[PDB]
Amino acid sequence: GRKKIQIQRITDERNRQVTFTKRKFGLMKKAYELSVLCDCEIALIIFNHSNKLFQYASTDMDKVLLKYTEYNEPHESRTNADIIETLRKKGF
Amino acid sequence: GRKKIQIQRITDERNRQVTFTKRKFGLMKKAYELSVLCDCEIALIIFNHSNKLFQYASTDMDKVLLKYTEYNEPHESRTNADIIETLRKKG
Amino acid sequence: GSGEVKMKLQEFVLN
DNA sequence: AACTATTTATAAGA
DNA sequence: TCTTATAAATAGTT
Repeated sequence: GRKKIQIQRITDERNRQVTFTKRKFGLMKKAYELSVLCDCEIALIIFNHSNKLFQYASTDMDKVLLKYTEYNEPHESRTNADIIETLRKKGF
Repeated sequence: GRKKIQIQRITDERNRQVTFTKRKFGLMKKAYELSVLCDCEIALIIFNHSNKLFQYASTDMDKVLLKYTEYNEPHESRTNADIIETLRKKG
Repeated sequence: GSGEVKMKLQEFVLN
């Protein structure tokens, strides 16, 4: 960007909406690339601050959810907490 | 990267796994950032080539899934086809 | 209860 | 596992 | 929406 931003809630409503649309596209594009490069099936669910639902699926959202339900447990499960932790470890 | 790559399947099993781990982290990190910056709840489901499930949730995967079921209709719905089309319009 | 969530998700998508 | 040149993403401007 | 300067991710060596 023109400036480094801190990873912290954006307060200006309009800045938030603009960042949201941009980074959402950027998130989906990364997912697209991963799914092709590495032969992954991906589903992504986003609820924005107003609880609008946005979704992406490499090929089929329904197939992937149905698959998820047939698997008893995830081979890996991460949350924001875990991501923060990895970053701390990764250092600079 | 040191060179541009095409968006195509990686055939070298080792290159694939290495890219897979790097980019998976990258994607989750973007999701983390988005969830905090714009106050959002996010769930990610990934099945790799070997059909091993990896998942991420800003806060709670179960809650996100539970919420999902209460919407009859997604407010926006994209697939690879959609992303491929958007990129076309921009080279 | 992930098994409940999965079963509710299952029924939703299927219906 | 490291590093870094290079590609990609994006914040702020317009 | 676009442009762009700049920050951030990553492909290829290490």
